[PDB]
Amino acid sequence: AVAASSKWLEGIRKWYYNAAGFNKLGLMRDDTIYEDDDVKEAIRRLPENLYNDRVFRIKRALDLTMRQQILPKEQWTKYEEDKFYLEPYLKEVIRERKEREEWAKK
Amino acid sequence: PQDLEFTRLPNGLVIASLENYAPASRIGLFIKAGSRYEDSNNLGTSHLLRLASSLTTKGASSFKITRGIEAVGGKLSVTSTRESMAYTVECLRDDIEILMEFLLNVTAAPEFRRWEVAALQSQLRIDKAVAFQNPQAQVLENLHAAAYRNALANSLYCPDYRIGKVTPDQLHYYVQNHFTSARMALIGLGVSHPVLKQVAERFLNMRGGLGLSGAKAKYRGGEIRDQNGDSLVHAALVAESAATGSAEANAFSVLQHVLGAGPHVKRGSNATSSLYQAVAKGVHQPFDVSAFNASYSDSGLFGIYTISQAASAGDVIKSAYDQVKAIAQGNLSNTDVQAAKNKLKAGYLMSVESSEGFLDEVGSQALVAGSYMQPSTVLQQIDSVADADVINAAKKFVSGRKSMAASGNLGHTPFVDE
Amino acid sequence: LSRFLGPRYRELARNWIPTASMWGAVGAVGLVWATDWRLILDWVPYINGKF
Amino acid sequence: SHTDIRVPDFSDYRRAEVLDSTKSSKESSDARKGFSYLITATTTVGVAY
Amino acid sequence: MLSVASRSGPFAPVLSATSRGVAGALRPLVQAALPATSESPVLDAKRSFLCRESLSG
Amino acid sequence: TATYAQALQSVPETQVSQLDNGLRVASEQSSQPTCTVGVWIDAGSRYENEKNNGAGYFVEHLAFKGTKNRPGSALEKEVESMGAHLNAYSTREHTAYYIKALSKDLPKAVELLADIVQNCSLEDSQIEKERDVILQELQENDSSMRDVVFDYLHATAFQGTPLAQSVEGPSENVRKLSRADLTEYVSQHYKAPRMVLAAAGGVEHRQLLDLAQKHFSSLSGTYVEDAVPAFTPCRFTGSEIRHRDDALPLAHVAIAVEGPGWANPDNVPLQVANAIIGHYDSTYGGGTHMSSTLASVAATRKLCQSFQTFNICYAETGLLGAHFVCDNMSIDDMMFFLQGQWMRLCTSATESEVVRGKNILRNALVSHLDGTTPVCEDIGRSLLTYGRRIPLAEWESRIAEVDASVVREVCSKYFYDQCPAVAGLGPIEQLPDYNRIRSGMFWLRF
Repeated sequence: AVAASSKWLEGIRKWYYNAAGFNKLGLMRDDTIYEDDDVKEAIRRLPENLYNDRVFRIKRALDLTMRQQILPKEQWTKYEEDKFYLEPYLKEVIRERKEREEWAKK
Repeated sequence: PQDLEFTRLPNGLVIASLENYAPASRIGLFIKAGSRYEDSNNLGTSHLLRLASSLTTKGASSFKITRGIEAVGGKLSVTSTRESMAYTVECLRDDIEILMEFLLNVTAAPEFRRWEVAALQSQLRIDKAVAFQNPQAQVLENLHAAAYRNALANSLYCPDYRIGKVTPDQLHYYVQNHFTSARMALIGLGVSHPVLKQVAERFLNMRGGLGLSGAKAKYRGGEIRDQNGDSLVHAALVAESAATGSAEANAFSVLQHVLGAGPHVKRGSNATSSLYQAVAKGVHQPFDVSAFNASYSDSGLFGIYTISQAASAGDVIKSAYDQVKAIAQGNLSNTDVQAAKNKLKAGYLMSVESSEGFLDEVGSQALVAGSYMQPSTVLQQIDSVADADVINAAKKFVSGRKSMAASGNLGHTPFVDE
Repeated sequence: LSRFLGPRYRELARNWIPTASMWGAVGAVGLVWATDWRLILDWVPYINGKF
Repeated sequence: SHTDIRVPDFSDYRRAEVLDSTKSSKESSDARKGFSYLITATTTVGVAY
Repeated sequence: MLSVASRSGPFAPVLSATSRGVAGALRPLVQAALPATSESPVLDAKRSFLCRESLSG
Repeated sequence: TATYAQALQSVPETQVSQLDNGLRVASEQSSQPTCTVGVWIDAGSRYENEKNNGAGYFVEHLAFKGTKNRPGSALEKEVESMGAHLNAYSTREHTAYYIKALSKDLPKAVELLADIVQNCSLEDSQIEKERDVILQELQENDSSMRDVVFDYLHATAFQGTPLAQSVEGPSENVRKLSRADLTEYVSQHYKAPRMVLAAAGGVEHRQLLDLAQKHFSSLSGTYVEDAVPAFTPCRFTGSEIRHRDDALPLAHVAIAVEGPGWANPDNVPLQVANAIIGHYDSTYGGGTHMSSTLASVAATRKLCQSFQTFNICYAETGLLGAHFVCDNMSIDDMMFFLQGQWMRLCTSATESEVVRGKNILRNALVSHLDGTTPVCEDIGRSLLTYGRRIPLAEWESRIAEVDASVVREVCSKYFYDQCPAVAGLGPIEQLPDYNRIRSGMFWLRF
């Protein structure tokens, strides 16, 4: 939360997005998350059009890794076009788990 | 003492409170909603709304509503007719402020989340199959569909094709157009009148007037027959009578108790029921018979209900209908009218003894008439019914167009034109 | 970390620490004849257990 | 009918302190359930072989 | 003026949070039960009918 | 606005009097146009032997069929023409007849009640008509699985005692009860020191006392032809009954240990404990979020249709347990989770569970006494059980002294290394063996 490093720390964020390479396989950031129990409840709550988009993007990336290939550079996922489609559903699942845990000790 | 305090708000809301000095309290919110206000595209929305009182609201999650009410030992129930819905909360006297806050979140700011509504659709199938283990329940839903073309013919339970397809947008639209402040009444039983009022000024930001006028109900003289594998035949035969809150409605209430409206003595032979005595002269087998009375805001039904065996069903219905014809041509004693006024007077005072029956009685008077009347006034209106009006109400039934519903083995049951 | 935080976690562990010497002293008596612990057989004068 | 169903008599199997059908078995139960019970306990001191 | 339960006969369902679902008021109207062989069948989704609603405490 | 504590003080009290017969007369007055008045009797099937087990239930059928003064249907015409109701019941310990009427019809109501219990006709033509009504009612009782399985639980927990009999009696007694056996039953058990005349509503106590002196004073208030019953207690037996029928769609199972009697002070913390286990039904709206652990598990996995816990009390003994309904592949899991909740209260019971269970019991006691009929039944049955009416302020001071260590002590006394009584009605092939049920009563790690 520093106003002097507002653009400088966004340069390190854009550099790390390209050094990591899920965008070369045509993936979004929420495609790459590790699926524990809170993540698996958020996938079940997605609407039907966002679920079907995620399933195809993962299958296309698994098929590219089998062949040891990547996509053409004009089909890579852009940094300021990555949609965090799972983050509102995951913050609500975790808030419900923390409510059931304060109740069990008070 | 402290009989009732009755108050109209400037937005149309009715508030009524009686201060008991009882250890328990009771709060009820009464709404002009229910199945008569839905049309052919959203049938079953008010049944799913009845089952959804524990879901997540804007002020409390579904976990906090279940845990927070159970932590003090309270209850939450919903009851519905074709013309009204009622939300009731009860607990002890010192816990009533925090359960009043849960009741306002359920009715004035619900959320209908997609995954919670989708998980509740299978409860419609469980709730309907439990209710339909009574053969009276499906006979009475067929009878309203046979009697009306619209607006009272809708069932209290969801149709089978529609289970799975009630959407969150339909639930939001129903509450927005029918849960408004000029259609609502708030009744308390162990709370003071200033406490209910500042509760009531926390749901007026939206819902400012009347939401949607319902269609007036049109009488259809239909007939629905349902052959199945039940061992006894249930049948009903009615005609159109009178709306609630009229002088002719009191004459049909007296006529019901002349004919017979249920038993008074355990395992008794119903010696004062003129319907039961006329059937039992020629029938020497197990049966039951009763007078039926249903009164609504713009219409009403009156008739007979028989339960019989399959081979004897035509004899039971014809002898019950002939007894009503004798009253309509003048055969009526003043001794039988006076005995019927005593059963109607005593039954009204006994139905208001408990806290459950007293709260429902104040809530119906607030929505239908917008005022409260002492039971001394109700007992004088029954006294003013004359013998000429009881005969004239039995003539409206005999010459009126009939409706019928039957179920069971219908090989000896007569058709409504026969 | 609020991983295992709470007054409930050490409440059931309050009533089990009397029978949690069934965790440590039972291991201490579970290695008397499985091991032949030589200098703590003279814990008692009672065990002249080998000739 | 289901009211024609009663338990048959078990008198030639009971322990000698519960044959009386009128005493309410308050202290003749904890001082009874011990017959085959150090049988189970003195077995497991013999398994120390 | 009054309820639909006062002039008895039109029915009503309830749902509770911790109690059972009830149908109607005069649907099990009696002296069909003193005449012989009125059996309530065994159910597949069966319910408790007294349903704590008249418990002694 | 008063508090809950101040509202328990302003409850009207009960006034008790006695006649020279020994008949007790009790009332609670509260400002109402209606009233309920009745007669409560110490009579029941535990006072019958094997020769006349259907005698007290046969007499309850003939009670409204006509007396010496009002023969036949003339009793029914008098009750109906004033708008009054007339009811009765019979348990293993008690018998009651009562009237709901208007509060200005009280002199006529007391006169009819005195004529029912003293001068009933029991004529021979009405007795032969009543056998076939009772024989048809027994066949209707066989279709109620809950009533069959609780009759099985009494028959195996109290095997060779009078407390194992049913209220209705076997079908061979119903075919052979004569007129002589009913007149001996009335003159032996319908005696004035065993009767209570209770009333609630718009009654004055002075008016009920003078009405009792002109209608009831001719009761035999001595012990002539001495039939004071030497009260034998009844022992509990750990045992089992299994009725296998695969054609039924669901299975019923009831299990209980021996519990305390009526006047035992252990009764109050034992129903704080049963309120922590709770009840469930699949029409509930609160499932998977409910506070009870057994209710939340059965809603998540769809393990049963319903369960309930009970506390049945007699004068010296009782039954303390649970009843559930499920399908044929769920009996073993439901018995596993239920027995694990009993063991989790013998040890490990927390303070916040006990606070919730005390709030449930306070709400269930207040909610029962709502209306003139449940208040009148509480008066007439507490004078036969405790000898007095225990007011609501005294119930609250007993509830307030229960804490978590008291619940652990009383549950360990009644549950832990004890033999249960089990009853089951098919399809029950997956109901576990009695050795595996008995070993589920003692725990492994504690």
